[PDB]
Amino acid sequence: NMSLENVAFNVVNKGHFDGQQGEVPVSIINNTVYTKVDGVDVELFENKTTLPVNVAFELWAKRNIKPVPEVKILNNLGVDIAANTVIWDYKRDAPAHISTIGVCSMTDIAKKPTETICAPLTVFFDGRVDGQVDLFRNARNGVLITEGSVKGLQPSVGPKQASLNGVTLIGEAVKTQFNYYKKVDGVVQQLPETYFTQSRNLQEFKPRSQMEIDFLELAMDEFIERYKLEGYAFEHIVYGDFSHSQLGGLHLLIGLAKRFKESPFELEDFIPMDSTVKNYFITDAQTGSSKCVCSVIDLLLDDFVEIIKSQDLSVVSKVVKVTIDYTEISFMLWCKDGHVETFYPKLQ
Amino acid sequence: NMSLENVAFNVVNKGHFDGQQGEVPVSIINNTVYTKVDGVDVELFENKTTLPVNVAFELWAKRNIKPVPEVKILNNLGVDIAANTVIWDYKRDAPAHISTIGVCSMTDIAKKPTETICAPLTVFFDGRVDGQVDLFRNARNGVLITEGSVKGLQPSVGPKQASLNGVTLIGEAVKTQFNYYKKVDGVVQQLPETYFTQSRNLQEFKPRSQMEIDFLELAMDEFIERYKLEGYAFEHIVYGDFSHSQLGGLHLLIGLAKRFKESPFELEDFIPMDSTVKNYFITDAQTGSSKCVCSVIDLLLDDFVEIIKSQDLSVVSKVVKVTIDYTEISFMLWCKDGHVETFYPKLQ
Amino acid sequence: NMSLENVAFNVVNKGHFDGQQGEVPVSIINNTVYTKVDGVDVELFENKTTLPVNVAFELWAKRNIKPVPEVKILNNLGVDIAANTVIWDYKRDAPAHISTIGVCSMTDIAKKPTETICAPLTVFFDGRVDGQVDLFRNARNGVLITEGSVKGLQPSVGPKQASLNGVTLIGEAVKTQFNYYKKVDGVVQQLPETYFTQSRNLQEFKPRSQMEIDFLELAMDEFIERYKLEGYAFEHIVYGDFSHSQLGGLHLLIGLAKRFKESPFELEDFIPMDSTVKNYFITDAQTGSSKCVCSVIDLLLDDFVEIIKSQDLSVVSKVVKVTIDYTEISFMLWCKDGHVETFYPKLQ
Amino acid sequence: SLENVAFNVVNKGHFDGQQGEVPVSIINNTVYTKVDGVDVELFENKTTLPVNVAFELWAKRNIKPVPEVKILNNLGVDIAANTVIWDYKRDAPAHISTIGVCSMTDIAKKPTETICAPLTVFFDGRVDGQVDLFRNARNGVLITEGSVKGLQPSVGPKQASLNGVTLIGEAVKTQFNYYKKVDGVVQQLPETYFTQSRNLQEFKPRSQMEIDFLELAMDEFIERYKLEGYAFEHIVYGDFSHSQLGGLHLLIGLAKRFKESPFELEDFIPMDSTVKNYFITDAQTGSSKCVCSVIDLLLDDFVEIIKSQDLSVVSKVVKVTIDYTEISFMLWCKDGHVETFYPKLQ
Amino acid sequence: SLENVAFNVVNKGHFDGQQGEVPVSIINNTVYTKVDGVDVELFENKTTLPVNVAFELWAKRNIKPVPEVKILNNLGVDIAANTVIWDYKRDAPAHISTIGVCSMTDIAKKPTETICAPLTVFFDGRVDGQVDLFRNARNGVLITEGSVKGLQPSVGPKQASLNGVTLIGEAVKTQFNYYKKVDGVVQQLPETYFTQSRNLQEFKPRSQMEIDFLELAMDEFIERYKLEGYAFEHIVYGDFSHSQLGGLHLLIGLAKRFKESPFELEDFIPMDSTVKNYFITDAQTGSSKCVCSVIDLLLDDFVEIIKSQDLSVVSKVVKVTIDYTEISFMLWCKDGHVETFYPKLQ
Repeated sequence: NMSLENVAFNVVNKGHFDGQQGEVPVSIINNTVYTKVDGVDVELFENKTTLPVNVAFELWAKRNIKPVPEVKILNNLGVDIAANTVIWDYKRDAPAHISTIGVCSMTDIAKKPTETICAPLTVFFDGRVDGQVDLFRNARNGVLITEGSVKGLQPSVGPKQASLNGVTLIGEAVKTQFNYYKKVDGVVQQLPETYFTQSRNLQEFKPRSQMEIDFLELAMDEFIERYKLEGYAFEHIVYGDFSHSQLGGLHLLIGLAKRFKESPFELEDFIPMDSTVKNYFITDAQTGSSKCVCSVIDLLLDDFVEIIKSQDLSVVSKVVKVTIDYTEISFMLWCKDGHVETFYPKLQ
Repeated sequence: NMSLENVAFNVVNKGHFDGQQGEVPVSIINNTVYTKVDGVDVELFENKTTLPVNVAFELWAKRNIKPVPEVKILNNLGVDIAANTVIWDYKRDAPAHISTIGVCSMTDIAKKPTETICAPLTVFFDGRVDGQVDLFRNARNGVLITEGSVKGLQPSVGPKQASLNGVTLIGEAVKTQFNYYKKVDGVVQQLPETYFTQSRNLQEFKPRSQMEIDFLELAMDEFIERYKLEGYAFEHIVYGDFSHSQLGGLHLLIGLAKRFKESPFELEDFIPMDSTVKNYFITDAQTGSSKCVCSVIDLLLDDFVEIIKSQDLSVVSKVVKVTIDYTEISFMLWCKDGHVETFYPKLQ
Repeated sequence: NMSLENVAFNVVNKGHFDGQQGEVPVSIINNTVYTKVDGVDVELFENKTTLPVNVAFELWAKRNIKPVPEVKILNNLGVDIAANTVIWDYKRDAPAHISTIGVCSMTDIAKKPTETICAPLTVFFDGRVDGQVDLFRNARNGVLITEGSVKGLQPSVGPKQASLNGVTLIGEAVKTQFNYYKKVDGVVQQLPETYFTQSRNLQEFKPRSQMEIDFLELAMDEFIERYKLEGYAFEHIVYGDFSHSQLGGLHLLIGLAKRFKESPFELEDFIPMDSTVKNYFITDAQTGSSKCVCSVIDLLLDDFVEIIKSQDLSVVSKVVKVTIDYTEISFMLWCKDGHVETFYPKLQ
Repeated sequence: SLENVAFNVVNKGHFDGQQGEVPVSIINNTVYTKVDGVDVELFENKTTLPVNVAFELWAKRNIKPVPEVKILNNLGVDIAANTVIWDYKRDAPAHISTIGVCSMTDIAKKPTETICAPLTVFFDGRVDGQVDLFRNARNGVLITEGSVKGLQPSVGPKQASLNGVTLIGEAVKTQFNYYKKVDGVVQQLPETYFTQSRNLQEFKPRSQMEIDFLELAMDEFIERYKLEGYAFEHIVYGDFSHSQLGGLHLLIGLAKRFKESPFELEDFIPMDSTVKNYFITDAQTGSSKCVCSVIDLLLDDFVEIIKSQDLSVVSKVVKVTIDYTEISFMLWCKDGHVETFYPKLQ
Repeated sequence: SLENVAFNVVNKGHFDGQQGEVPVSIINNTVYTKVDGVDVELFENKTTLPVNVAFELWAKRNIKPVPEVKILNNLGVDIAANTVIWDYKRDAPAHISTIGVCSMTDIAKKPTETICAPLTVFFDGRVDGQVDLFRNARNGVLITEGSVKGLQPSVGPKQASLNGVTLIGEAVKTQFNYYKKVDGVVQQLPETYFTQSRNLQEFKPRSQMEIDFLELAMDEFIERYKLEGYAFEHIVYGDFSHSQLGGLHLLIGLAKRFKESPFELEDFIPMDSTVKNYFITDAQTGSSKCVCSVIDLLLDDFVEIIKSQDLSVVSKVVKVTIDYTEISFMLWCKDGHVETFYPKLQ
């Protein structure tokens, strides 16, 4: 249904689909959509997805252009589909969900989230859309986000940052912190206490606490002495060991950011997707130290200190469970003689 | 005609087509041209155009490697085809024109611009090529560029910058400023007074006037006080307003360049092509302010001041026509109580 | 043989092929390999080679993840194939060799380098692999690298740098300097005296000698006066001449690096491959000077001075042979009145 | 694995669960394998699925007599239980998802999982345990060779599809009993006709009436079977005298014309359906028609259908249950005689 | 050049060494050229090679009667000397590399180069100088129309492939002498049978026995040629009475059944080979079989083969030299009579 030429018209004139009338000439060659501008063809969209080119073009045009939760948050909450919108996964350059509800005729399994097939699925609801809060109250399974209080529902304060057109940010002119609600089989769930990843990047890293400021500005020996971190293997775990062929430690993003400022290195994101834990194939250019799988997580340094200082160090090795981004993340804790040897996360 | 293997030989040995004899083995897989170098295949060209891979490879090899006018200039003058050359559009990674004249057997509609089919078309002529000035005198419709005076023809001084192998620059070892001539139906046209875009880029921005130097170095309140810009909404139009979810103003490239130095942001070039006005989907990373369609133009700040100060501000809204790059650009001027509210261009 | 799904399992869980048991769902669309992660497909590998997508995916997964000689070194030594490993050419994003030995059922011409078909081929042997040194002693034609002495074989000290996962580096936590051995028709060859290219890059250039430090920090006139280089055309050859439309000289990478720090320019690598000499289509953005084929080599400045000062300057033009990276590189030497006019390499 | 699937295809003609591996190359939408140094094509992907996925599904297709896709479609079948029904009309799987067949297309390992409740799962009573799975399924369709205790059966058509070959089994059984459940409730399947599923070239009659139609002429056939006033020639034999081709809606009529004068049929919707639409062009006269609905009913059944109609109305929609689905016919009458009577596109 | 190759195809039907150029467009895996402003398809790449490469090889294919690919395969031929043998069964070159043919696929310009020593190069004695190149080759295969001085010949089959057409030449010579060298030593080619290379539809008998098989009935044919106890009907004619199709392993038997009742054959390994395997489904009865090995031997030769067997063993593997390769047959016997006797997949 709808129109391919009408979708391209909206993209050309409005930057995205805005429900406007009009058509433009369109050519589809390989996995690329073109339109003719004064006799010559101009590329509008390159299909990087597993869907037909014309279908993925329509879903990307109809993506949500407002601050939406990051895909890793939606995945950890078990979101299967969105209600009358499309969450675009910029990490994968693809839709975050397979099917849609009242968006595209090819991908629509339904037009309204109240249809029968939507009941077993966990539908994502947006409180900023009028009526979707009540649609969440009638839905069997679903997740809801709001900017304020919901009557008769205890909220869960989500992370400070959100994704706007692929840009993860803490909004100042727009609000990016949401209240989270979840229902399973009609039962409003009580979401657990959780840490949140900071979703920062290695090059444009910015500290968000005084402890992180001291980590980047001060030397390691004096930073450990100031915050009293003797015996926790912070040198190994955070800053990493580059003295051997096998790179030791380096599992906190703030550690990678500090090293990258001083010495560049290569990171192969062999599982390119949005996930709470990221695995990388790292190769240090200065020393040559490397490691095939290096689990990295972007926790606030103050939060990581709280986690490492709240563990029992009497066992040589065990699995530690930490609730991060509403999901249970497994950490491997290695100790000897009462002090920490290493402490790294694992990917699912 | 000609030879695919001979074209690849010239590219390998001369960096482009130089009319040399010789052949090399060639493989064509998908939209990519390969050649064998000591037993293994090396990629020579990736077809990003709407033409067959072997044809686009030949046209790119036969591109003009001398300073040529930017495609937006040729488009605004209504150029349909070039005479015995290929203008490569690096913005689109494709030929600037559909057909050719005496270049490629597949794309040739003629071998000489004096053929019958060339008369209704606007053929681009290069005065630096011997004989093409006189070919322009006999052509019905055409555009001519020269480095010096043409006998019996009043010239139009074009922009200072030109495109050399995709690099827009003001030449110092080579000349990039041309004289422009246009004929329509055998009648030598008189080209109008026009401003010229500066064709600069956001990251490598360089000021070309003392006013632009003061804009980047001084604060906004003192820059407006120095050049006496009270009531023209220069804060809104040039520097932009990031206090709300909808990004306000920011339509001059020099404004984007100043902000990018201080705070990064995202620009989605959803119509990737060379045009006098560029539309972008912008998202500010620091504040979260955004706008789907933000028309941006790269005018010299002194020229923009002359335009904004030469308008009647008695009407709340009207369309203002400004001749830029030999084309009529429509601006929307918003005023209230005798002062400027906003003033932004529109794209065609 | 083996399993596509098992190869993808190793990549997901181990970052590369590690010989582990397990399978994951795999989709192959166009030239791209995908796997399903919680209902959605994630791209694992984009085939940029001339081989079938599933085959190239297996070879890239089974690439050698240890410091290996650069492909240009292996090519100059005439290496045709590797013994029970895959050397990945990151310059071409493709295998360095067409066939394999005991790696992939589709590309295997043999399982052991002692098979009959391996005798005429020059097989690369790794002394760090147990038993491959003796396999080199029994092989007819082959090349061997070791970290230490080989009994009854005089070694050739190779370059200081090696390629680790595509990163060329001088290892500090790992050893990157090897001893080289070559046999032709069962006869252990005596490798000649050779210079070695530094394999540095233009942006992250780092000086490796006091002379190179003085070149970057001091002005040209005083650098030539300090090291007494009058009459060798070092200004032309190294720093380049940008005063004319044809760019003069600039054939040493250290010269390009110094200019790029001060003024950016464009380099078109029209033969993207690993070779001792690299040809580029250069365009200077500041001046507009350009050249279609500009041979560039990355020699230590001290070594280049030794070469230019060890030539006879009585002839206007001649071909000079220099042994670099174990291969004979042809240089063109131009002189007049006893002084050097220019001196540039040529590509094969 | 991909190499194991290709092994079974080479050695067993299909996936047979045997262990083994062969080298595989995937280029374009085609699967190749090396036989003495050269590549041999094993499968050309004509589906909308990835090449390796569709290859695995085609290898795991059901090689036993299965109901024709038009039957499963008319019954609302959405998925199959631990098997793949291959749509040879489309060179593609008859269903999007699978149950315990392929890791890429599986929505579940077993049909009793909660994700399979709102879907109408197809069950094969010839496989052990599938009858009981049909009893525990919320929505489903079941075929059996014999009776199921307590269930009121519905006798299916005589023919079935075997490796894309529609046939009435003689060394095998092709007629099944049909059962359907909706929202956990067994539904009474309606009394229906069945299409004969014959083809143009190899058309063969299946009744003395169909033998008389082919051997005799219309004027004698209309008199012997008393078909005056029903426009049987226009509807079945067709009219080629004008620019627009008139009538011709029974496949037996197309077969009679084809042996005499050839014509072209463009199956512009290439799929298995009870009513097929074609763009027909007669090579001898030039008469044509863009949309010509054709159905392969036994001529005796069509005679029974047309004669039970009320010929006192100029036009009315006649709903006939064929292949378990309601087929709408357009009936035009005038002065007590039939003008035309044709089916409509489903 | 690419444009020169396309010139020869248009003007000469193949590459003929003529000079000239025509404009060429390469899209998908297809080669096009402009004829009066519009593109005409010249070649659709069905191979695993790049489109421009496979096009050049197909244009330079050998247009003379050449041995069938199954013959060259059974002799271990790896490459051809200054020619291209086109495998029409696969729509692809019969060999991966070339010698002095195409710059992209050439491993050498001349077969006497050192890289060609371990490979079995195919030599054509009809080309000047190739016989002497065979003498100097370490591994090779040679065909000639006459005798070569000093070499013990091996008479090849009567038929050959001409532009993909297998025929017994009448205006041309299709029977050659064969020679083989291994490690520089001439090898004695074994005494062998030859397949007839006939097809299903255009099947024609080549002996009075094959004429009697088609005209007469089995009971009379078995008596006239004294084939009692050899299960000749089960093996040749086949059994359609059960779910699994029984026997049917001689192509002449398939031809007899096909003219009576049609059946479907899925060539799931589409290549030229002495023994072909098919997934067969009979349209009338429904009897089928996933892997049915078929071979096109002269019926007189098969009678000679089956009668020389020892019928006192329940099961044993019988190796028969056919098309210069050892074909393994499965022989099942009981109580002195043959149960079945079928070839196996190569």
